[PDB]
Amino acid sequence: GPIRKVLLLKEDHEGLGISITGGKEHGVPILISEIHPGQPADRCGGLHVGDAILAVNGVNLRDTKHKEAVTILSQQRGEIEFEVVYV
Amino acid sequence: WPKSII
Repeated sequence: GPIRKVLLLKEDHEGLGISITGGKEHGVPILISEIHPGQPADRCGGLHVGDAILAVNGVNLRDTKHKEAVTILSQQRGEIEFEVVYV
Repeated sequence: WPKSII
């Protein structure tokens, strides 16, 4: 689908509210496998199961290993920009 | 594949 830019607002006591799978070592993108109800990703409205996360706050995740992506994603705070695409 | 809750 079209590449989308999506804003997410997270408080410091919360996670992103997603589960991710995939990663470079598996030959697939970082993919959203779950959106957890009521948590920041669900609340932001623009992130969905099946979206590939191409970048977060300008950091490209297209060639990142699974655990690299976890570290990068979990470091982001506050107003967080995502670049995503549903394929 | 691995799954991480984040």
